[PDB]
Amino acid sequence: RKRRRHPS
Amino acid sequence: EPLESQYQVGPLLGSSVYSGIRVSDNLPVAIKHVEKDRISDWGELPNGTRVPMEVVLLKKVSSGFSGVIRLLDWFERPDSFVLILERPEPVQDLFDFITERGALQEELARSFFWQVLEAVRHCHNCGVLHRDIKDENILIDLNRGELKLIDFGSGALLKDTVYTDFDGTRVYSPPEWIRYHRYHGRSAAVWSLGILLYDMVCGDIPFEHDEEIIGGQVFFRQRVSSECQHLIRWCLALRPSDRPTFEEIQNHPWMQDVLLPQETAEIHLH
Ligand SMILES: NCCCNC(=O)c1ccc(-c2cccc3sc(C(=O)O)cc23)s1
Repeated sequence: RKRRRHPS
Repeated sequence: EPLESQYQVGPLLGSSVYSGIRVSDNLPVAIKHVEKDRISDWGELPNGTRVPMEVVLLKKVSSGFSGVIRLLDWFERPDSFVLILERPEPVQDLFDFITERGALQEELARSFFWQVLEAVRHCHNCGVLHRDIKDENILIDLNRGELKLIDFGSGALLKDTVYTDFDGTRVYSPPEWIRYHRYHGRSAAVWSLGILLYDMVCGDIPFEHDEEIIGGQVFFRQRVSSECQHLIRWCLALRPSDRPTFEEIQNHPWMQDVLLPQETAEIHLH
């Protein structure tokens, strides 16, 4: 449960 | 007319995008650099000039409706293209805003989601499919309470036929993409808008892994109204044809009595 950015 | 004279270049923002200012009137701009060697999709302008699809897509949506960051100018260089974009200040991206605020009040989420819906309808009406709708690709103008879409670099011309390529964010991509490497534009957009709405009212996206995406199970970690849970589950229907239209989303009972952008700023941002 770590909120994180996700690459595109 | 050289780029180096028309604009004053400040510090980085992320990546390769720089803060900048247009000299002819001190307008805040963003200056985005793209390496020619990293571009996959190339369009043509009327001129015939071979450009990145991103420039083609930005020109089609930059018509004056303010729900998209507008391309103000662009330039070609030997190994790169340079995009001049508008820069609201003060500004925060929706990813950082949700990270700091946690789960949003439904009233705020309703205003934000509504504006994203109007912006995506705008793109569709202009023949553009964004293909990377997520909190990271949404800027909040904190004084005006206006949301603005950014990064059309995974974008495409909107078609009614099947897509078999995708360079967008995997955790916002629909089950049909995970399973079959196929999707239709509208139906995939509605899936990603389901992920975004969950993100807003629960404080993070619902799915991290392929199994969860194809699983067809949405657990609420946060108190969310029955009407909001119903809309989210409808956008996250496993069968594309079971997903709502943009019309059905905006006619949904949860979507009624939306705040104006200024109201939203006064109550929630100022
Ligand atoms: N080439 C691969 C990299 C892809 N990156 C992009 O497309 C962009 C990154 C952010 C953009 C942006 C655009 C306009 C204004 C502002 S202000 C602001 C902020 O974070 O504060 C950022 C922006 S566009």
